[PDB]
Amino acid sequence: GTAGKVIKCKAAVLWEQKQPFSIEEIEVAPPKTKEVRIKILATGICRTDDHVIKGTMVSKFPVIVGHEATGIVESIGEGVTTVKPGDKVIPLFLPQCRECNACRNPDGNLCIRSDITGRGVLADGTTRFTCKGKPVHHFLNTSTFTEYTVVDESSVAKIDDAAPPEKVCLIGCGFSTGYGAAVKTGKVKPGSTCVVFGLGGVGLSVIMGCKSAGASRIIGIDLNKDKFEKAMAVGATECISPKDSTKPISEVLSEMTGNNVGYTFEVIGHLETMIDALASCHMNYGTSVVVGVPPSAKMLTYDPMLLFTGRTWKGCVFGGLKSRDDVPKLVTEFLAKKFDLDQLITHVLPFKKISEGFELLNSGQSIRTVLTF
Amino acid sequence: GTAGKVIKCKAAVLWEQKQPFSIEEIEVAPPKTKEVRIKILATGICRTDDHVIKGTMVSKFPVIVGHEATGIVESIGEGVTTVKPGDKVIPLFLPQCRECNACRNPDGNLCIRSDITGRGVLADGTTRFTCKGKPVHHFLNTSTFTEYTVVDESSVAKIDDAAPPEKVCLIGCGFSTGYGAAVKTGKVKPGSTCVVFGLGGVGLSVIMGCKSAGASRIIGIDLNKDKFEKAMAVGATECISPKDSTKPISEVLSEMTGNNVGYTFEVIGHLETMIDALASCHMNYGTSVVVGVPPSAKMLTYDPMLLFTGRTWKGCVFGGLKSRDDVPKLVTEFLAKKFDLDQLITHVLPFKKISEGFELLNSGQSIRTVLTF
Amino acid sequence: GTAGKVIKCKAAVLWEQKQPFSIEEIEVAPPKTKEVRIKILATGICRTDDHVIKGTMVSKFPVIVGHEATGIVESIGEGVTTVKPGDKVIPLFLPQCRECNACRNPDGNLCIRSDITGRGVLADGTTRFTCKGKPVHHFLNTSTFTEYTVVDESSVAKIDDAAPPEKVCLIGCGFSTGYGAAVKTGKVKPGSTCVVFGLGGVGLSVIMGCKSAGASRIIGIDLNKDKFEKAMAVGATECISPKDSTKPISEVLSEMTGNNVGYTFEVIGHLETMIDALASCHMNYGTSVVVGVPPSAKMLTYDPMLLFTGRTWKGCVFGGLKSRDDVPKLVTEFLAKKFDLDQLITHVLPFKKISEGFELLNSGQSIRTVLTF
Amino acid sequence: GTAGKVIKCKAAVLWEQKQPFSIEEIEVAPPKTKEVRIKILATGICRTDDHVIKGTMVSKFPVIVGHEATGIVESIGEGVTTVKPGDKVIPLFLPQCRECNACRNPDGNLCIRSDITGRGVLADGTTRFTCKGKPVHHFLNTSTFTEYTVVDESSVAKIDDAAPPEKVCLIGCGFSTGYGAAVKTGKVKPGSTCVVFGLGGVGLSVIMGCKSAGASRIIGIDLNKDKFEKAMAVGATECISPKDSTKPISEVLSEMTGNNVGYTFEVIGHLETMIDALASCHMNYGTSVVVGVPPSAKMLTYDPMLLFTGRTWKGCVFGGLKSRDDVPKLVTEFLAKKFDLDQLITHVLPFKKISEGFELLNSGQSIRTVLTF
Ligand SMILES: NC(=O)c1ccc[n+]([C@@H]2O[C@H](COP(=O)([O-])OP(=O)(O)OC[C@H]3O[C@@H](n4cnc5c(N)ncnc54)[C@H](O)[C@@H]3O)[C@@H](O)[C@H]2O)c1
Ligand SMILES: NC(=O)c1ccc[n+]([C@@H]2O[C@H](COP(=O)([O-])OP(=O)(O)OC[C@H]3O[C@@H](n4cnc5c(N)ncnc54)[C@H](O)[C@@H]3O)[C@@H](O)[C@H]2O)c1
Ligand SMILES: NC(=O)c1ccc[n+]([C@@H]2O[C@H](COP(=O)([O-])OP(=O)(O)OC[C@H]3O[C@@H](n4cnc5c(N)ncnc54)[C@H](O)[C@@H]3O)[C@@H](O)[C@H]2O)c1
Ligand SMILES: NC(=O)c1ccc[n+]([C@@H]2O[C@H](COP(=O)([O-])OP(=O)(O)OC[C@H]3O[C@@H](n4cnc5c(N)ncnc54)[C@H](O)[C@@H]3O)[C@@H](O)[C@H]2O)c1
Ligand SMILES: C[As](C)(=O)[O-]
Ligand SMILES: C[As](C)(=O)[O-]
Ligand SMILES: C[As](C)(=O)[O-]
Ligand SMILES: C[As](C)(=O)[O-]
Ligand SMILES: C[As](C)(=O)[O-]
Ligand SMILES: [Zn+2]
Ligand SMILES: [Zn+2]
Ligand SMILES: [Zn+2]
Ligand SMILES: [Zn+2]
Ligand SMILES: [Zn+2]
Ligand SMILES: [Zn+2]
Ligand SMILES: [Zn+2]
Ligand SMILES: [Zn+2]
Ligand SMILES: [Zn+2]
Ligand SMILES: [Zn+2]
Ligand SMILES: [Zn+2]
Ligand SMILES: [Zn+2]
Ligand SMILES: [Zn+2]
Ligand SMILES: [Zn+2]
Ligand SMILES: [Zn+2]
Ligand SMILES: [Zn+2]
Ligand SMILES: [Zn+2]
Ligand SMILES: [Zn+2]
Ligand SMILES: [Zn+2]
Repeated sequence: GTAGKVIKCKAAVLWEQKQPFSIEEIEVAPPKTKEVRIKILATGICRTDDHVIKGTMVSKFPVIVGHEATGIVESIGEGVTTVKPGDKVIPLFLPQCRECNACRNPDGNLCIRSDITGRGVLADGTTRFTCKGKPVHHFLNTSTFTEYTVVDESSVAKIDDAAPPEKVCLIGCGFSTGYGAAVKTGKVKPGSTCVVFGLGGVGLSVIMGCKSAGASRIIGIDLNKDKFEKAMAVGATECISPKDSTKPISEVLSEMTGNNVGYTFEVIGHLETMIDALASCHMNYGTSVVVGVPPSAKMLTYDPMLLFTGRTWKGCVFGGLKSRDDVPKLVTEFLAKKFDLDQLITHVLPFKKISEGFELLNSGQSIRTVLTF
Repeated sequence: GTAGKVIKCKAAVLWEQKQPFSIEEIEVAPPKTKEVRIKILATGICRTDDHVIKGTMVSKFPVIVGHEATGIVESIGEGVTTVKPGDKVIPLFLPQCRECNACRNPDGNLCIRSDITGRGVLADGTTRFTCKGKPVHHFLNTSTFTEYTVVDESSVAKIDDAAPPEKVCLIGCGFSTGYGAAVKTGKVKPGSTCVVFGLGGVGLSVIMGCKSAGASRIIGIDLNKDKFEKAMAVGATECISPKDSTKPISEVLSEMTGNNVGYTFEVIGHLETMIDALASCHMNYGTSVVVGVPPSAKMLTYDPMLLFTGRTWKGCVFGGLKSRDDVPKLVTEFLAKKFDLDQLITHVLPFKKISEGFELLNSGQSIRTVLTF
Repeated sequence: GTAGKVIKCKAAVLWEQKQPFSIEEIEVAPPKTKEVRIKILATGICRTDDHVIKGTMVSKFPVIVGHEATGIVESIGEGVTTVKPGDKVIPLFLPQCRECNACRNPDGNLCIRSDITGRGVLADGTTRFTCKGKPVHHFLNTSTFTEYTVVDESSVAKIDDAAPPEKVCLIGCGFSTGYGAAVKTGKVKPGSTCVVFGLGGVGLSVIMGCKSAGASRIIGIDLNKDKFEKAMAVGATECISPKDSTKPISEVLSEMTGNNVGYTFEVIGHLETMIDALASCHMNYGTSVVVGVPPSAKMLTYDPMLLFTGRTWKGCVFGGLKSRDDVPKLVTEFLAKKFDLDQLITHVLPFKKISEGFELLNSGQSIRTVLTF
Repeated sequence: GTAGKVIKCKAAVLWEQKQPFSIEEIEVAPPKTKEVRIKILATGICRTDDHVIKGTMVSKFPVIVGHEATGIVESIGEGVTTVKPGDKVIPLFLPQCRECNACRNPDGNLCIRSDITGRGVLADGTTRFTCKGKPVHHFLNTSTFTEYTVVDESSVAKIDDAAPPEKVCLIGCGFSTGYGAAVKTGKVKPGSTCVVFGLGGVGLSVIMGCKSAGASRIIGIDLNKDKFEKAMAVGATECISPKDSTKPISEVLSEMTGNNVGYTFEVIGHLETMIDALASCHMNYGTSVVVGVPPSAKMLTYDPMLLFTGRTWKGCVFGGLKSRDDVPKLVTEFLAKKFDLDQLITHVLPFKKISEGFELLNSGQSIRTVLTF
């Protein structure tokens, strides 16, 4: 059996910054106390993983990226009580220890164990991956571009057995982030007028969230007009582009709504568009939510008056969800046909084609690409 | 009688920026349509007024400042229905026309008639003051450093007749802003921890707000340790100065609280402290309210990452109050003994002694100085 | 695009009388010769619309009511020449073909195309709505509680582009009616004494008309004493309720004015108040204008002596205004700030909250609720 | 002389209703303060006088009716200043005290002193006639079927000495009623189309009034076709009878005029025809003037929708004339040859033949019958 043993399996390893993937043969250490070794069934390609490759996301090397996936528990560590071998699960980059301040607080979800600094190691401070002697790091409490991974129990979400791995894997990041961004972070209201910068997989998910929140007008923004057809079909009552006019996108949006934009979402990852989305919500009651991760070590410079007048500016992590709580529920909600993830998955390919996946994403020819094992 | 006629009286004029007050004899034209001419009984000296003098706040010159006051209606203009002569009123710098989007919005308050650009005129675009054959500008729909002033009806609140004008005048800016900032803009929850950057008149008011909201810890921060005694008398659990330690204030606060700073309030007017306040609240579930008025034409550069983690950053105008509905309620609550304003008034001087009032404000030797007529 | 195509949208339908609204998916056929398809931006809730529900206003079922609205022309049918796609417009329940007698007569305004018999169809006799494969009838040449509607060109007024939809929609009925009822129909002369029975949306507008005309005393009447505050503000000099005294309201009015009630307006819709309003004007030189709609199939029995003595009794449709001529002019006058429409609008809600709009009217809590799309 | 002495003379008296006159010897008391005793030269027989006999008009018994006449002032009471003995006058059944609201109001004419209640007394509340000991009552402030009568100075119009008393007496009721009904109450416009219900003495005068107003069409209506030739002679353009067709008269008239009946006058006295007259004027811009006196204590039931659509419905007392100002002018205009009264007088008989006059009226063999002394 594999339990207790070291599992030799393949994994898409990254040896250094700005280098292509390399599918090595690696060895996954068995789960120590309160850890869980998971066999990955399908993992999607989130734009964040690409950040590490680009170097806009802090990370130690070598590292096995990937964090959006579904899998089965191959073996539980000592002291594990939330899952047993055979259970279907979803690895949580955003954990839920249920013990820290942010966890004990209904309005907080950024668990203390959240890898926000590029630690690239588990709770005890070590790695569980080896490749050619040298140890390979973790990515955001997960690492899913591997046949097997080992995560802390606090980052394991037991989900329903009948859940399609290649679909619900979007609940591990992309979908839950955009949806929760509207529903739980900005808390969009019925009849509201929202704006969505960036029509990628998370962008399209925010639109879905707003629409499910009763927003009557949802304007989608993107440079890539090819994304519009998807946007309009997701819930966008309209879609425009910064380049369609020479006047500030803020002014345009104002004029379009007669100065009544109650919500704006930045779902790209640019600082320039963070100022844009802020400037675009109403100067006194408008709320601007930042979903896109800003590039590492970049300082923002804007006009504070835009905030003084009353605007609310907040950031978002995993759509404001409390991972271990909300994730299994969101899976149940999918099974009950409540939301369609299929609209998001533009490509389903075998793990080996990972390089193609990062070619597609980077060309705008795809929303979500699910790598299957 | 004086109704219908031009009134000749004394007003503290500011002929140009970076110049002292000049108490001239000016002419106050009678109230046109839906305008109200008020006899000023008591007016407080607010830091925002000093900004006009210092030159860090936009204004046309000459101009009559003052915007925190209690008065009596001398005469109403044609069409006025909410007040009649002899009525006790508080002129409002933040109007409430009850008809615009912000006014109609239950989460708004920055009425479209607000003089947010330093126009220095009333709704019809004209001034009611003249001195030496020259038209003197109005200040934020009010101008109270004058025996009489004329405001629009949307900028007048009828208050209880029994209200001590030399106390409830703070309800026209200082107290309402601070107290509102905590109870309304911030929505401080009971049992939480708050940090107030700035212990002047507004700062101390925010403490009263947090205290009214049930917060278990309210930490005051000021470089002037002479402010601490007062801060403690009005509810602060403890006070400290940034100069007390070399490590970042945000680190000190986090440590002092076990990483649990629920809310912070910038009640000073420095971009640097705005960022310190932002950073000092819990990265994921913390809220930071910008009460202080940023100096004219200065951009703010801060680390975006501070936001992304989930922090909520929001502006604050007049405590988030809908002026015409809330000011009378605060007066009613003052008369209901729900809070004391005496703790905020450290000096009560004749109007002619305004320059001494400004000296004490600047020298840190006074919270609120109230000028009487 | 949508031109020449069947639009699919949502509309609040009434399947039978004495039933709640049921927002359904409906199809709206493209405009035929001389018709115009309009996208609705905002629409008011008029008491007449509620009559259909109550069964006291004739209509064929199912039907889409709503008539007080502002919109933008989605497209124009063959032969149209007064509006073009993009034009902002107010749909007119009161046509103005300009050919018929009432149209050619400077004192007339009820065009032959006016729907006074519950025809619920367009000029060619057919419908443009379908729901579940079945025709749905129009209402008063308009039908605005739908995202899209088609009207005959005779029933559209091209208004100024800067006109705020959620405000100028009141010019499609409520305001123009009660305003003109005083200025145009009753031709209230300066110095007179007017009396308004009913202080709702239309009743308040009547008062503005009387005030505008020059009446010296405008007396408002309403069983709902909560409506007094606004009547007073709008122009009333005093208000009273039928209940305040046991003596017939006419006696009360005679005694208050010393038998000098020049004009009376019935802005309710009860036969009893129609008579009450009649008996209330001076028996020999008094004029009584009926603005309220009398319930269908109800005969009015009165004392002919009230009339014989010299009293003038006259009906009033849309305040006696000629639709396509006067609507564009009232919009322009609004933009010139001649009359205040926002005083009438107490609630702005999103279209989906229609039931709430009616319940508010029916509970006596609103004047006008504007539903926005 | 007779001045100051009780005058014994004859008069036609009704001892009770539904009883023919009885020429008796009566005593006419001298004129008290501000009264005038008049010698009746000529008096006309108006249908209203017959209402008293039939019982459909309210009056006390016994009584001396008649109210249409010309006479000469025998003696004036104390304080009289408008007329002197020998002066030719016309007694006014409709007074003009010049001090009540109606009298002072330019649009009023029903003076406060009018006997609208059936009192049959003078201003001071007493009678002046006596017969067989018992006092007989006055009628409509006049009483003219007597050789002598006493009216109040307010009910006395001094006319031109050169006026044919047997012709100008029509200016005491009939002519003035119908003529003014068109020109003053109805304000008939040039080129309009009028319809006159009732081709009797008052109707023919309305027709003369419509003809002077410049009407284009004047359609007369009567059950008695023998009345047509005269109607055509005074100005009618055509005449018809309700029985000429089975379809409602309103439809007939509409078809005849192409739905353009601007004015309708009811000069008969039936509630049914008052309604028929209403429904016969254009539903929106039509005006219906009620001239015929409705039978006492009879309620009128109609369809309020006839009024609602815009019809103006109004009463008429003495064709809208302010008796003391207008009667003298009508006489002067008569002597200016403006109109011809001869056409209205079909018979001139001596006072003793009163019964014949009433026989001819009730049989349709006479228009106006004048009784001479
Ligand atoms: N906060 C989190 O919890 C969280 C979770 C998931 C993803 N993310 C972050 O969200 C962002 C996007 O997520 P994604 O997976 O949907 O990426 P994505 O690439 O699919 O979306 C990028 C979209 O933005 C559009 N875009 C790029 N530049 C633009 C510009 N200048 N103006 C308008 N549109 C522009 C692109 O055309 C594309 O449609 C990334 O920063 C990712 O790291 C954050
Ligand atoms: N939002 C608004 O509606 C509104 C309303 C009223 C006042 N204000 C603004 O609020 C701010 C305060 O008003 P105030 O009347 O209470 O002024 P104040 O002069 O009484 O208070 C300033 C306080 O901050 C302290 N301070 C100054 N620099 C500091 C620093 N670097 N670190 C810590 N403490 C420092 C001062 O010692 C003083 O105690 C000003 O910006 C004023 O313009 C805004
Ligand atoms: N003539 C038309 O062209 C035209 C146009 C618009 C509306 N209307 C009709 O006008 C009438 C009122 O319109 P609205 O929109 O202003 O409705 P509304 O409901 O807002 O106003 C009705 C008002 O009358 C008051 N009222 C009701 N019963 C009363 C009574 N028994 N005695 C005294 N006051 C009483 C109500 O409390 C309310 O204040 C309705 O009949 C409507 O159908 C007619
Ligand atoms: N308003 C006043 O100031 C005033 C003044 C004078 C007369 N009146 C009233 O005017 C009315 C007419 O007076 P008149 O003196 O001319 O009397 P009248 O008898 O001469 O005229 C009555 C006419 O109506 C016709 N008529 C009756 N029933 C008919 C019907 N159903 N349809 C059509 N025609 C019919 C008769 O044939 C006759 O031609 C009476 O009611 C009288 O009391 C009122
Ligand atoms: C079937 As049915 C009552 O709508 O005619
Ligand atoms: C007129 As039906 C659709 O109710 O039968
Ligand atoms: C035609 As039916 C009375 O069923 O609505
Ligand atoms: C004759 As017509 C068209 O005005 O009814
Ligand atoms: C006598 As004629 C006016 O009908 O021609
Ligand atoms: Zn991701
Ligand atoms: Zn935790
Ligand atoms: Zn980009
Ligand atoms: Zn201030
Ligand atoms: Zn406002
Ligand atoms: Zn100036
Ligand atoms: Zn400072
Ligand atoms: Zn001191
Ligand atoms: Zn039916
Ligand atoms: Zn209406
Ligand atoms: Zn039908
Ligand atoms: Zn027409
Ligand atoms: Zn009612
Ligand atoms: Zn207004
Ligand atoms: Zn008569
Ligand atoms: Zn009089
Ligand atoms: Zn008697
Ligand atoms: Zn008859
Ligand atoms: Zn005979």
